[PDB]
Amino acid sequence: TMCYSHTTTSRAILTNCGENSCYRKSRRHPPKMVLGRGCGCPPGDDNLEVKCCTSPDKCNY
Amino acid sequence: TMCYSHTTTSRAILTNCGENSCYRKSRRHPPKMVLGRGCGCPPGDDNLEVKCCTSPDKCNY
Amino acid sequence: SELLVNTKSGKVMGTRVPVLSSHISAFLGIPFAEPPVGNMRFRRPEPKKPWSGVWNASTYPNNCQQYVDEQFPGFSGSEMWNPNREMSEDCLYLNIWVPSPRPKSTTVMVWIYGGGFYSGSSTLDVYNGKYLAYTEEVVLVSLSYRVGAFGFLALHGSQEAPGNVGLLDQRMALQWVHDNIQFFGGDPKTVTIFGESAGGASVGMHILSPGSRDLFRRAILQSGSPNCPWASVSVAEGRRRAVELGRNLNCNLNSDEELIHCLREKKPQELIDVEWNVLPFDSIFRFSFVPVIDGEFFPTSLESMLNSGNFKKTQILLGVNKDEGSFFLLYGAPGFSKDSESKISREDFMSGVKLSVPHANDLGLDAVTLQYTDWMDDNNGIKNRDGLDDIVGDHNVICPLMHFVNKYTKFGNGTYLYFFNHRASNLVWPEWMGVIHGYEIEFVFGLPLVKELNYTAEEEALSRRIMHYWATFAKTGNPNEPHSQESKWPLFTTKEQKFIDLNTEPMKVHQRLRVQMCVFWNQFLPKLLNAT
Amino acid sequence: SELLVNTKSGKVMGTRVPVLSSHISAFLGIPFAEPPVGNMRFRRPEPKKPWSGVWNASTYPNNCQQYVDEQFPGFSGSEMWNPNREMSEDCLYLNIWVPSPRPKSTTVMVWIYGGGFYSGSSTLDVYNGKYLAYTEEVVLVSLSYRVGAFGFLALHGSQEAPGNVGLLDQRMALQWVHDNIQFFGGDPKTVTIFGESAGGASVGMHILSPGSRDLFRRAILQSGSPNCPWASVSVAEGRRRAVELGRNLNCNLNSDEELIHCLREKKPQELIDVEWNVLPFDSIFRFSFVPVIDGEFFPTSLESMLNSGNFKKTQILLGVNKDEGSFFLLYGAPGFSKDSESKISREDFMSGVKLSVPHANDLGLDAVTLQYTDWMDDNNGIKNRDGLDDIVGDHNVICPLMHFVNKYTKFGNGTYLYFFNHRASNLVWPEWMGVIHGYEIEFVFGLPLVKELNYTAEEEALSRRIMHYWATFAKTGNPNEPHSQESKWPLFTTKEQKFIDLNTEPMKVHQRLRVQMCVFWNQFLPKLLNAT
Ligand SMILES: *[C@@H]1O[C@H](CO)[C@@H](O)[C@H](O)[C@H]1NC(C)=O
Ligand SMILES: *[C@@H]1O[C@H](CO)[C@@H](O)[C@H](O)[C@H]1NC(C)=O
Ligand SMILES: [Zn+2]
Ligand SMILES: [Zn+2]
Ligand SMILES: [Zn+2]
Ligand SMILES: [Zn+2]
Repeated sequence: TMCYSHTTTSRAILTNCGENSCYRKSRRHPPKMVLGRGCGCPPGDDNLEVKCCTSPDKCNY
Repeated sequence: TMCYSHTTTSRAILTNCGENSCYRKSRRHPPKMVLGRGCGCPPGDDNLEVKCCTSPDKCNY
Repeated sequence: SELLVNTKSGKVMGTRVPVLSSHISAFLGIPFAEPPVGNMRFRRPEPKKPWSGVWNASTYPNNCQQYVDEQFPGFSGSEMWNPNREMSEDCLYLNIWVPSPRPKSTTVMVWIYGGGFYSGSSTLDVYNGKYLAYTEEVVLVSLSYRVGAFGFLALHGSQEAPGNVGLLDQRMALQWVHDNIQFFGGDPKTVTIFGESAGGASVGMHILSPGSRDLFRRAILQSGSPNCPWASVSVAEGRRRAVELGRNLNCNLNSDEELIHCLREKKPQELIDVEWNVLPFDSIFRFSFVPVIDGEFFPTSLESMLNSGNFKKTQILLGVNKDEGSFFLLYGAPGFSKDSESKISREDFMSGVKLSVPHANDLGLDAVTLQYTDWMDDNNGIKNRDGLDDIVGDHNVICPLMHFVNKYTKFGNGTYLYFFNHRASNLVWPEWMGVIHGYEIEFVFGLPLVKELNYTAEEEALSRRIMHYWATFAKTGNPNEPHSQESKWPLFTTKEQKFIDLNTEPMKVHQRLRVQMCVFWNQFLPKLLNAT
Repeated sequence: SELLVNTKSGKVMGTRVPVLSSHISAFLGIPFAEPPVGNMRFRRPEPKKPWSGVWNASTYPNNCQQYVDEQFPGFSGSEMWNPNREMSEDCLYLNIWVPSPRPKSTTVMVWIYGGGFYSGSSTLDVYNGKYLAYTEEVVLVSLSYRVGAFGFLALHGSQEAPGNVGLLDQRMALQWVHDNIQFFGGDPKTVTIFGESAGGASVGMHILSPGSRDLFRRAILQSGSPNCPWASVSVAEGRRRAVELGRNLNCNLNSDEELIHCLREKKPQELIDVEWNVLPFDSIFRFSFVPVIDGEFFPTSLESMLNSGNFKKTQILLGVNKDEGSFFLLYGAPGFSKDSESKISREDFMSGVKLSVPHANDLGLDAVTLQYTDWMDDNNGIKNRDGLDDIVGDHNVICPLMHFVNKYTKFGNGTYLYFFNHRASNLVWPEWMGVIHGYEIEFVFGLPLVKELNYTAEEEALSRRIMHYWATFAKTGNPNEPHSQESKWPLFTTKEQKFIDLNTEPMKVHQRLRVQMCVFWNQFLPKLLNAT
């Protein structure tokens, strides 16, 4: 699964996640901002809103 | 001088005032309402606004 | 004969009034109460003691003691509203137009006149019911009731000057129509009251009062409402005004008995002269003596009654006119005049704005100003005139009516709303005044059907359509004829809020009558004033 | 040679950059401050110690440590604003484009970039000054300054983290342009600063601060203002945010020294991750670390400075865009999306309305709702989208700018106002976003003159007209050329309040830019909130 990958100080690249999930961690409350992407699916809290998707490609936009 | 004449319970008629003045007594503050007309020019207060005119005719409209 | 009808209080005799081509029966001047003269002044009405012989109900009754507006001496636009008969304390009468031949049991429409509660006369030419009664073939009654101090001086507590006396006069008229209207060919069960300005507020005050709910089946409120800002006052405010009327005549104010007895010794002429002193503020569309929320005639506060539902639950057909505030601006509002296009300057708009809403605070007046101002042209005399015209109509008529509609519709048995926006082609008022307050009555009463009045062909059709809606609503309880015609006047609902315009053009169904402005008046401003 | 210029801090060497047909001299990367690394993080800047030999000013400098917005990964509408160079704590540099051949003494324009004070890069392609400097033949400088915590962490009292450090960076850049710009062919006396969004707020914050008033002659504020709701915070609020940034990294908060030392030990990567936690509320167009009204850099409260007059009194050329709030709605406001026509439901409008103005109370939010709602169509997705678009632009940019204009014009030495309302023909943002925040910069910087960019013939003319107004204003102090051309851009006055639109159509002079809405925002709402 082709997915985006980056941090708060990185530009989004499209690395290949295996059969693994792709996340899209953000700031739950407005301004709901993306604070990271990549392969995996970390835990969060009220403040963070991780959004894991295994399909299709570029699914963590 | 032909002028209007009436009270708060009378319809306006056009009687002839001599060489005398015609008034138009009203309620100074809104609703500025006519409370009387005729020949003369009585005194008033903050509440009453007498308006005397000697010309032309029907001048106290 | 037909001109002879025996009523519960005695025998009555009327006359054949010519209606267009035909003629109709009319009983002008039937007493429904003992002349409220003597000590009876200010007191609750008394039933008219039964007479011996045939009463002569052929000539129009006396009008009630009131103020004559000679603002525009000899102007037919103003003088036509002044009492045309003789004024007198013995004015509690009623008139009846019965379709010839007398019907067995037909719909009854009872008219309640307006006049800010300080004026009124069932005998006006715009209140002539031979056309409506004859056209729709319904019995038409138009009542009388004391106005001003005579019918509304209200010292809560005292028994000789309680308060809602003017409304008690109307209720006595309705109770007579309830008992006796069958002997004239009218159905006491299908009786519907209808009135304009203060009469509509009365119709609304009869729909709220317990003792008046079982004297009528349906109702109609034209340009008026029980909750209008000018229609009522507390039992304290009215008391303040009673005492004020007293000190204005040099009366003993020590107690009610001493005050009331004094005012009774005064000629009726004397009360009317000092009546406007009763106005505590300095404004527009605010009167002297009006009904008081007694806790007797009006159980609780009108709003409480509206919320809980405490009110007669029938169907109503109500509405307003495009320009309700116009006429009211001609009595002091800076820049206005009947003889000009009354273009208002910014500073005169601000002045008038302070007059239209005498209850708001500075921030509320800023709220009003910002709402009714074109900041991209705050100096346009036309926009300032109109936004000031709109402030009086909305605040004083249109919104209080839309507030009553929504509350009532929650417990109503059907509701219809209109918006009369046609300007009479033969109107003598200045173009800028638009569709004026009270200028629908002549369409309701069928005047435009009289060739001698100089209306247009399309105007006769509008009056016929309005007369019909009014009558059909009175009988059916729905303006719309079943399986007949095509035009469908939408039943007003709190959801879609449909209503229709009343003009000489196709039946146009609109929705939400002045909602942005009435949200400001009804919901927002009240919130602002209380949070401040 | 020409590419060789000796400055007060050392010798510099630039390169010949190709500008359209000709070429121009450019000194990319001149240090104006000691790299704020080590213990120097959070502290006030230091002058760049003079170097030995020729500095190589041919390649673009480093960008400052900041957040990269990958909201729309690979979207050229967003990615073009992200730092294009390498981010680094050693980013305090400046760039200079000198018309070839070098001028003797020409006008200097200094650009201050925007980015809500948390982002920014003088090295963007929309900030490329070879076109403007070459076209109007003026020396063009574009500075650098620390953003976010690095340039704005503010613990009032402490000397290692005082506060307005990011602005102190700009002032150091201006002082270098003051001392050294003559050696490049620029007139230190005719220097005018100009910037967008936060840069414009900075231009405004330089016009208010005493220590920055004698480093520039004139000024320009594009879509920004010192008094913008998002531009500043108290010395307490900023302190709250500093401590919050600390506990978010598990720092010792016992004292400033212990807090500040801790944050300095952290990788710059670490500060940016927990930076948005600094946002206390839950809203739109509100940032983390912004200037604090120190009582040092900013004597008193901005408003006080505006009222009394306490501010540099020169001429300014300021303005706004039609749709300033659009982009800001794409970060959480329910119903919005770059990929749809973002039609908003009533309930989502109410939600967003609560987000746009995070400072108002319920009655204030009712005030906002009633103002920006079409009650005759409170469910129209287009009107709700637009009224929500307007709430962000007016509250956050348009009105705060109109408030600054009126205050300044009372002591200003001439003022010009614009309203850029042309939508780029080659815009990659969704049609519903209109004329977006920051989308005028490409007209100011002459991009549309480059055939390879795909603009229209009429668009090159607009950029040329805007470049010209900007340059002529910088020299003359008046956008309008004397005895030349016909189009006359009216000088803004507090009386008639004239301004002009900036589009590819005839010079249209309007008056009162968003007055009804800005009376609500500027005058009324503030009154309401305080009375409650
Ligand atoms: C009363 O009825 C009689 C009978 O026709 C009529 O002549 C008279 O006009 C009516 N009333 C008065 C006051 O004349
Ligand atoms: C510094 O100047 C030289 C001289 O031409 C140039 O080749 C070089 O690209 C510049 N800087 C860097 C980092 O290469
Ligand atoms: Zn009795
Ligand atoms: Zn004046
Ligand atoms: Zn030093
Ligand atoms: Zn929903």
